[PDB]
Amino acid sequence: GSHMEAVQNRIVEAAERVPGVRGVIHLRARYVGQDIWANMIIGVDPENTVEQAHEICEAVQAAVCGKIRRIESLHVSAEAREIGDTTKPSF
Amino acid sequence: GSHMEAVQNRIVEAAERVPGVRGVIHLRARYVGQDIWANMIIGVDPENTVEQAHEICEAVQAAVCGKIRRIESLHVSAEAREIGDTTKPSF
Ligand SMILES: [Zn+2]
Ligand SMILES: [Zn+2]
Ligand SMILES: [Zn+2]
Ligand SMILES: [Zn+2]
Ligand SMILES: [Zn+2]
Ligand SMILES: [Zn+2]
Repeated sequence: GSHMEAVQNRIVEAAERVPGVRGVIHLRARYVGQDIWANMIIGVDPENTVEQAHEICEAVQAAVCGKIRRIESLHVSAEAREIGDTTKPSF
Repeated sequence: GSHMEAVQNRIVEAAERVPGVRGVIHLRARYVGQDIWANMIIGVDPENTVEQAHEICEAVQAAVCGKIRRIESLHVSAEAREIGDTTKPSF
């Protein structure tokens, strides 16, 4: 599984590099031909408004799509995550 | 496709019956044996905090799981949706 491991590692690394991201909670990706399609959920400050959270999703989209050009489609959305959360999964 | 059509119709109807839901934006469901597994994204007020949005996700979970007992697992999260949004899909 190294091909998709390396892709998912790079997606997570790029998304955690965006300020406002509190970990990656869910991520699934797949190849379609040579291209990649992915769905991701990031953790964010629960006190952010949803509008504010979205601006983090858009930053993550930009960062990830920009660092990994084989990604043809990427959907990013958010869930709440408190600091020191052990209630949700993460990478 | 009537079996899954009827299930998805019932999921959407039950979720839109929850105050705070601004449409169902994304929904995918499948059978695993006789049981159903689903992933849904609801629209919410962009001005809600993420914490507040989550309380809507938990209400939708409760409503949907309660009305459709063949659903064994259901993940609900949110995205922003302004009133009169034509920028995101919906059911
Ligand atoms: Zn978003
Ligand atoms: Zn956007
Ligand atoms: Zn979406
Ligand atoms: Zn939620
Ligand atoms: Zn919850
Ligand atoms: Zn989740």
